[PDB]
Amino acid sequence: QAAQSVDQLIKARGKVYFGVATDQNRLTTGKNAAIIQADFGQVTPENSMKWDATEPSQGNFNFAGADYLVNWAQQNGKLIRGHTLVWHSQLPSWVSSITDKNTLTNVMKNHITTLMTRYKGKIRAWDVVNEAFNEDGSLRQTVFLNVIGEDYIPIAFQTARAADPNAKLYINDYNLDSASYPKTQAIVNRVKQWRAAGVPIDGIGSQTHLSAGQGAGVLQALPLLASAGTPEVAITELDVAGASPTDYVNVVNACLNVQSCVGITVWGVADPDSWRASTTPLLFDGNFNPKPAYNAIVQDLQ
Repeated sequence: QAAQSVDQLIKARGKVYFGVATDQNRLTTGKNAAIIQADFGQVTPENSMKWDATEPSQGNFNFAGADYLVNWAQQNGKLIRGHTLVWHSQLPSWVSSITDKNTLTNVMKNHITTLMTRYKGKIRAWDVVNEAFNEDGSLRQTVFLNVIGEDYIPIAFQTARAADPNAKLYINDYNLDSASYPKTQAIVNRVKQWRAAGVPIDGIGSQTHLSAGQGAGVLQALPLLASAGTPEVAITELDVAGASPTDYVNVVNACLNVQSCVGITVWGVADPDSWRASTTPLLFDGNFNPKPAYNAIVQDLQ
């Protein structure tokens, strides 16, 4: 652990949290738990709340891993973001085999409702729909879009709101990191239109999986995302190839500059455990020591 907590410091600047992705396998090994306890204020399950983990056969739910994380978070005073309800990846074969609209609608609704009700009142925010857009701004042709149609997004959000009205409901995506990129503009336009139609979208989550030097563009992209008029935006899965302080400080400053940006989640603790480990993109190294980018964030926030 670092002696200076980025979560305490971002709270002192008026934000809600600075958090990290984790799960039982991380919490029981190394120094991950100690670092999260000391330095972070929020956790996102890396895998334990995805559809493959939680409903591997229809109506036969498995909550062991998810329960572990929620109970640990509650004992340790950390906020939770639930991740993720509707996504085309990590999706069991029994779901993608369904071709009937009524059947898939009911399965989707039941999956949403069951997960959200189990943890009712304990989850600050849910990524309800993940990675719904193509790069050109059209909607990604997934089993949900093909079988249910465009209405799957409204249905998912309305169902989620009913299941737990305490939670903030997010749409989450990647490559929303440049203001001039078509995906960025498209999600703004579609969210504006959905909310005008009464769909309960409380937040846009921007994953922010960056390459070196891309932090600068977030300074203009995040205000653009905020212009959709959602109550919140958040940086949800931050990592940066090369972990340059310059890129990390720019992303933090982008959130500081945007009033509706509630917080930042970094996508893991230590470099070797990153889903992109070959690019050493996190804030702690393989010996669990804070990297220059961690200290630069601390200095920026103080």
